[PDB]
Amino acid sequence: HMTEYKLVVVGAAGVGKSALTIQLIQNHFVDEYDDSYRKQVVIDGETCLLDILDTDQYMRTGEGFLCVFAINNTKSFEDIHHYREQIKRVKDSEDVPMVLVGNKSDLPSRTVDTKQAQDLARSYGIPFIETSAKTRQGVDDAFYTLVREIRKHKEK
Ligand SMILES: Nc1nc2c(ncn2[C@@H]2O[C@@H](COP(=O)(O)OP(=O)(O)NP(=O)(O)O)[C@@H](O)[C@@H]2O)c(=O)[nH]1
Ligand SMILES: [Mg+2]
Repeated sequence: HMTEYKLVVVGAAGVGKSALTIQLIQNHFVDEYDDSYRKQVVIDGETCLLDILDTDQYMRTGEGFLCVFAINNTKSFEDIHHYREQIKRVKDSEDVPMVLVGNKSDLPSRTVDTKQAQDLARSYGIPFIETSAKTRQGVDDAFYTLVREIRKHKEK
């Protein structure tokens, strides 16, 4: 009675992968942290069980990927290329469900502009969503959009 979606969250250290996952799950912002999580949620009339790995037999079996950088961490943005190449390598495909997420939108120290990010996402043929795990802006959007990209890609 529920559709399972296996989602994987990837990106450089400190970008807020856990904090995003934890917002989605417990609607709380964790300043201080350090596996798999489940969330049941209705998306467009379908009861979904999200199976989320916050980072292989999850890399190879993942159905969709959130590729996260922080908008105040130019390196993390530059690293996205590597993570996308990694995902492509495991799946012999240039069409893997994926969303580029620019996190920490609440912070003032912004070194990656919305147009760099938009340009990168356009080149890959994927959505870009800006988030803050702190304020919760964009978080549901990012996960719901990923679910929708998986459905666009294959029957579920
Ligand atoms: N203002 C603000 N701060 C944020 C936001 N999101 C996270 N933070 C902050 O950075 C955290 C570090 O993020 P984590 O979730 O642990 O990062 P991971 O990518 O999981 N690292 P790893 O497990 O690969 O080592 C933490 O100091 C603080 O909560 C956000 O949106 N805004
Ligand atoms: Mg983490």
